[PDB]
Amino acid sequence: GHMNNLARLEPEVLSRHAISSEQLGIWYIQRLEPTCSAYNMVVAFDVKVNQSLGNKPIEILEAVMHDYPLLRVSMPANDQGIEQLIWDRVYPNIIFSDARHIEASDLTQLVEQDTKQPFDLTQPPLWRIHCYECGQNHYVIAFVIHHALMDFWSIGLLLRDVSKRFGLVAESDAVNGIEFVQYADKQQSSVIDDTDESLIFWKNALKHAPHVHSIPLDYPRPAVQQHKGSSLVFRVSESVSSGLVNLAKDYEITLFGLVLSGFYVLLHKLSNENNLVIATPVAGRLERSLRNALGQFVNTIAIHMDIDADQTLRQFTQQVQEQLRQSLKHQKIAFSRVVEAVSPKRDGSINPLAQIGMFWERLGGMDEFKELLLPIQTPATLVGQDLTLGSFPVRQQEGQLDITLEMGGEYQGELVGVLKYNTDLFSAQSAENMVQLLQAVLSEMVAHPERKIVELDIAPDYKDGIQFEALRGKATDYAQHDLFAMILKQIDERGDNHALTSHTVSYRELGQHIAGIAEYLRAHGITQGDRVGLMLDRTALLPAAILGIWAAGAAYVPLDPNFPTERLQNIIEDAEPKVILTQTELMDGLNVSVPRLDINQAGVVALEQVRETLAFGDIAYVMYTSKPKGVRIGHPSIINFLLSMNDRLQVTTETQLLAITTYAFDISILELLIPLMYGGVVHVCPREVSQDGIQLVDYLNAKSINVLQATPATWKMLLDSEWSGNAGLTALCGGEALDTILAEKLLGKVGCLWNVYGPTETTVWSSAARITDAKYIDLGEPLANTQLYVLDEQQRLVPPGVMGELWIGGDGLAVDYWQRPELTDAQFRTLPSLPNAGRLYRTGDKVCLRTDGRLTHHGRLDFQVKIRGFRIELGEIENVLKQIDGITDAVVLVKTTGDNDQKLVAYVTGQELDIAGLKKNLQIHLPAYMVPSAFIRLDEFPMTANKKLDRKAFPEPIFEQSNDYVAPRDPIEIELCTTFEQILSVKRVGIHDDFFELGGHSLLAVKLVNHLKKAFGTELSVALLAQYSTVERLGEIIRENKEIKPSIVIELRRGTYEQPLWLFHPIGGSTFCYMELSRHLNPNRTLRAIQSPGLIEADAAEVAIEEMATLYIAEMQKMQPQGPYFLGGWCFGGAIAYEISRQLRQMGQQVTGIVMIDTRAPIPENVPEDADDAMLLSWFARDLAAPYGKKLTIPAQYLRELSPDQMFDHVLKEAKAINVLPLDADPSDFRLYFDTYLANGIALQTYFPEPEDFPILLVKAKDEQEDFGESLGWDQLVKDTLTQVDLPGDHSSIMYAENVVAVAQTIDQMYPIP
Ligand SMILES: CCCCCCCCCCCCCC(=O)OC[C@H](COP(=O)(O)OCC[N+](C)(C)C)OC(=O)CCCCCCCCCCCCC
Ligand SMILES: [K+]
Repeated sequence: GHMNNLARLEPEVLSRHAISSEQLGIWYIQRLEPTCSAYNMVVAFDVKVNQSLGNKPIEILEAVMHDYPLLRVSMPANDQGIEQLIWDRVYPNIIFSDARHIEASDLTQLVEQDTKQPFDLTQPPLWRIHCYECGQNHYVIAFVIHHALMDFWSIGLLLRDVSKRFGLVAESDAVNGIEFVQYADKQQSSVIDDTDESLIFWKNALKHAPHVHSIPLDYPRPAVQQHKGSSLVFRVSESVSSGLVNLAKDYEITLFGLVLSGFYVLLHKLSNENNLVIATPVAGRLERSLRNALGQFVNTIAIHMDIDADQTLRQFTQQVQEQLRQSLKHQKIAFSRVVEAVSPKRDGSINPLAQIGMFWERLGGMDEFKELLLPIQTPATLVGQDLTLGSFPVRQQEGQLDITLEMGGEYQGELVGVLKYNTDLFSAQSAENMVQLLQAVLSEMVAHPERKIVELDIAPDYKDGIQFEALRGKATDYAQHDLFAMILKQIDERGDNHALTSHTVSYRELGQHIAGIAEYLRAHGITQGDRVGLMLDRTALLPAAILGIWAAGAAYVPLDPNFPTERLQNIIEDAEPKVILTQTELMDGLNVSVPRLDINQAGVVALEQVRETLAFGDIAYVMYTSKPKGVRIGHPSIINFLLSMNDRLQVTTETQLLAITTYAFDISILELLIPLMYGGVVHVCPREVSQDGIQLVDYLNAKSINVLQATPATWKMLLDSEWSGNAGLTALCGGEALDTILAEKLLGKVGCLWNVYGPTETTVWSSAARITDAKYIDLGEPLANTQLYVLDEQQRLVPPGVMGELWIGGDGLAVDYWQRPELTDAQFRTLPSLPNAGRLYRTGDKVCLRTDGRLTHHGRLDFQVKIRGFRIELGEIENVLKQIDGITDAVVLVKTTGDNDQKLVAYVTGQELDIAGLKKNLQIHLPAYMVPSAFIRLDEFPMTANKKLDRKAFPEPIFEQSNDYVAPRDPIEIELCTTFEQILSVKRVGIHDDFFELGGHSLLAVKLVNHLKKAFGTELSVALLAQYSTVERLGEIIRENKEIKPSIVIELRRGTYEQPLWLFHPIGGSTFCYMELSRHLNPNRTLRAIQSPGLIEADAAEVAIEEMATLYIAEMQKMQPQGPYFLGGWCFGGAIAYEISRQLRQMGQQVTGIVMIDTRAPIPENVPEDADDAMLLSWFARDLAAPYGKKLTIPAQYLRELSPDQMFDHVLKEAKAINVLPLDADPSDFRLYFDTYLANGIALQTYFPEPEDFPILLVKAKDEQEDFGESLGWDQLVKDTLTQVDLPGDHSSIMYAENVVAVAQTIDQMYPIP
């Protein structure tokens, strides 16, 4: 409309060509994900014009389109592959918008969103021009060209030429816009045999490559790649930029080589992996003939480096330059051909073989355009008589890979780069971080050339000896406070108010018990520093026992009496306690050589009589943890902890806390004490109540609780017990990781949620996160006088975004491990690399220092998250499983198998589950590499005594080592199997064989899908095949569409001989029985088989053989109009063939011969006995299973006891139970098959042809028990022209693999073909 002067008159195709291998990969990706814009190349300009421009843009447009045939190309697909068509003319797609009213920021965004509109590569043109008016005579013009059509080198050729036509540059080399076709067509003649030296090179270079890199992501990887990306432009300082150039000269290497080396070093530091792959596009125009040619010539190569951290940067840089040099020798091999040869596991979440890229592009002979083509704004212009070009930067080609580094440009001394990153994996903050780290590697390279890759520290120099200021907790005097005095004050003040709920104990009464228990212990030998075993039931005496023991100056050792006796004995022996303080009932419980004291015998004593006596000792307790380790905790740590916790909890008089945690778990310390410090109430929860969800829901609703701390296990128990929630309740969750699912459930049930963390060695908790949103979970903020550090294996502070060991410093630290000084000395140290951080504790926990400043937990360095060369985030798998309806919990582990091989196992619990159903679900929701190899149902996940998941105690999995051959079960699976077989050249394909594992690859998938579209009458995508890639899975998808219309002809083999062999269905109406036969027939003979229409449309089965034959003959004459004909059938198929022959004579066609395999002649003697409906079903059930070598025996007598509907359900259910029908077959499906069966029966029952001679081969199953005569009765129909051959097998088994080979041979020897 801004462009009336064109008119659309309708185009014709000039010529048809092949696409190149360099085009195939891009093309494929665009079909695979049609909303993809990642390959939309965009060059854009500010354009200011003078009036003398006139009509030149349209005139020049028309001239260019005419001169360069490439610009008139489309790339449609057929079943023989992918083509390029040159159209005689294309209507240009030129969009023109008013942008006078739009702010600059917004205008950029507009143009970015406009140019990302996707192309359909099958419909021309494959390029667009987007125009925007910005003011009078002032425009922005953006040219968009899909990379499947041409590369950037081509852009420059085109840019320079069109600029000359416009009067902007003085001269331009001639451009060839027709050579791309010759190139592609010649390439189609070439072979590239599996024996090619270049192909072998790549096959070896990438054999040990990991499936995926192990760079920590900010988000979980989506199951199917969406090609969303973003871009971060950076600049290298002029200092370093110069250094790099000089450092390049100080080696053999190129500048490209140097920066690539820097990039590997970077990814090595970020992932701590030695095996890294980086993709690098090459220009691809080695022949001088191709320098001026438009087209897509760029080829990806994958460089897999094995990093040796011991190498110096000099040495390693040289190592890369050399592997680069060798690799460029073999660059002729297309990336798609390399992926075909290496044959990695196809996975829709990642680009195959490489997910990291580096492009280094500098065009030559484009000096005038240098600054215009940079990714930054520049005031430089190109001024012509009629117009003026200026910069206009546009984000473009985003989301090709996980990460792409783009370099090559320079401005005012500084190298200019663009880091492109996938925004479903990385945050903007992480991109910024990667750039800052690259900056660092490059700097450290020029400054210290000889430094070893391990010795190299990329980390920022941290200012006040910490990674983030958040990681240092508030400095306070809390550790110098007096816990006892605080509690005494509350006793003196709170008086007769409640303190403990078992009957209720007042604060005054509590003080009396403290005193009486302290005096009991003193009076019986307990002195300051002694260790006192504590073996109690959860009563109100429990808090009092703790404080009593403390007041006598002793430390307690928790001996929870519900724990197993062997465990308690091991503690007794290591701790060597002075006495065991227990209760009456338990005095004889353990046979131990240690004095016992009954706490009930302790008097009650007025506090005023023994307060002069009472004072805490140095050590508060020895808490045992998994050989037994006793962690000795001092009272300064405890009070530091408690006070720190109070800042967050603000405990008051109205506080009512439900204590549920065993006192043999240190976290119980918080539950049993902190309300007593402030005048509130401790509800000591009986153990039987806290292990029963319904009983705990009732205790909660009753006692008006407002603080509850518990491990996830307990919280899960509560939510799974229909708990109503409390909006005034403050919840604490600790001991194990908090998953997002539990978090959201909790957030809607409680008023405040803390995720809280810390090893026993740094006193209960050490960090704490106020969780407000389930999407944002971390270890949170450090407590008072606590410092968190994330270290590597050399104990240096890691860079942000990197994983390491969490070390903890400050006032929380334990005194030691009880009488284990060497262990104590190794786990509690000061470090030279942190000389001001004091004593620190080594947690053995794996933690990530986020770019955010947050810490996330991945914990326990000792566990192998490492699989086939990469690492897994097990919890992401666990989250997807928990989101299934039915599933209640899930745990995923890595286990070892056979050789040095690792596999994933998923354990699940729930009220109602389907295991195969799980596999299917995760496959569509997870990246392929995160889908478990085994699924095990459990009733109850094994717990520890602390109430944590006991991962060591899950039963070991027994992995399937192979997948069972299963034959296709209905017409849909028969058609897919034959199609898989035929297209892959695999003899026999089972419904669980994977297309790509069987040797299939991306081009084949395009061919396959285009065939399936024709065969079924519907639209399928390569996306559907990628994700449903077994016959079973794809068959379920196709089966869902009730509007599919299969042909009744299935082509089992396309041969090279003129005459096909036609095969006709037996009684059941299906072609299944000819598949195995077809595998052994001479492959040069076309074979076609005909199923009954009855199998696809209701009531469509013919009931008269005469009518059946006419119908089929018409179907035959569409593919083979004239004879001679060649016909055959197994069983009843033979009889159809006979009648078809009889009719072909009548119309003058000749019959070459008939193949009849154990066909009972159509004569009265051979008609089956009369059957009632039950018997017919019983027969049908049997004849359903026999083609698969299975007996299915449903006695007629059993069926007669049921209603007719029950009958059909019973047979359907049974047939499924032995896998001769699909599980998703419904009763109506079953009616089609039974009705077809009945129809053929009636047809048989009414067919009695007069004798007629045809040339016949009758193959008789010689082991068939049932007597039908020497010739199955054919001696009464055929006189002179019948040849008989007796072969092993019975009426069914003659067609099974073992016996059917001899049948094929007989057919081939009787009816030879040249
Ligand atoms: C993919 C390869 C294709 C190569 C084709 C060559 C480029 C041809 C430019 C096509 C743009 C034509 C669209 C167009 O008509 O734009 C309209 C504007 C304003 O026109 P309008 O306001 O309609 O003027 C009417 C004047 N009247 C009534 C008195 C006749 O007029 C303009 O804004 C014209 C701006 C021209 C910018 C030329 C820039 C040259 C470098 C291009 C290099 C790109 C190759 C990669
Ligand atoms: K620019």
